Amino acid sequence: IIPFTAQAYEELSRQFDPQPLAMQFISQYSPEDIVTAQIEGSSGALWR
Amino acid sequence: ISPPSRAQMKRELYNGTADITLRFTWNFQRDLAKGGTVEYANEKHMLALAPNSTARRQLASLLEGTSDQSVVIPNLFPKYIRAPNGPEANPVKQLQPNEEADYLGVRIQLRREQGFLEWWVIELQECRTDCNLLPMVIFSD
Repeated sequence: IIPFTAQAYEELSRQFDPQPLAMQFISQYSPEDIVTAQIEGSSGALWR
Repeated sequence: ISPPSRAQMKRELYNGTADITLRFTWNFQRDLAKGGTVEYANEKHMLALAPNSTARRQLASLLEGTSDQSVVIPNLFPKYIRAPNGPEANPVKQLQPNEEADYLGVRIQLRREQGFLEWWVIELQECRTDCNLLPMVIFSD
């Protein structure tokens, strides 16, 4: 999990800047707020 | 551990210069009937695994194929923990002065007895019956 930095936050906000409310969400949430969901995908755990 | 990442874990202990996060989370879930807001008192006692250290070289051979390596984890099993009704398994300082070097010498033994049948016994540096029953203490509040 990566706590998004100020620069990272700017990136996300700019990605969704065209849509006002999209950018709003990101921008309103404080920097080091938006966290990165780097969920693991590898298995190993077989299933039962 | 997923096979590609198991081989990567291997590699780390084998060579890969990285520090495996050995978070020894000591979660202490109590109850709420007798009170205890965040009953679960937890603390990840992490041991950054120095790349190919004595412990990690034992782990290299552990994950190579042999199952007879007593991985020396420098005193990292809190034998006295002042846990309260909050979410923290903080050990008592002075009870364990170093409290990272005065916890309790813990050992690890992966028992891959192909028949890999990878088991994992948590031993002690001085395991008497603490390979199956490690006796620490939680100073409860």
